[PDB]
Amino acid sequence: GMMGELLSGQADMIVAPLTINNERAQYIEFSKPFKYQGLTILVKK
Amino acid sequence: MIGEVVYQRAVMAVGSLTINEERSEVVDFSVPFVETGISVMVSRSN
Repeated sequence: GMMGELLSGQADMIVAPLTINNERAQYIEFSKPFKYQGLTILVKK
Repeated sequence: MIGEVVYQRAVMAVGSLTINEERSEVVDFSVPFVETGISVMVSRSN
């Protein structure tokens, strides 16, 4: 996906809603986050 | 804390201090772990 494209050298930088993950951080470096948010659920009321 | 880190007296600093442009230029900050920022507290006036 996007991470593989970045690692393959096709992409030089990524700007997208990419959630910071430890496994991703092992091979990629994340800058200071521009926003903070968690995970919820969506359901019809 | 910032001066202590700059003076190399302490190699690590954790004191619930925020991150700012004037702070990140002199010392390095890792990924933040607690969400915070600038907020305002007001009384309970109705």
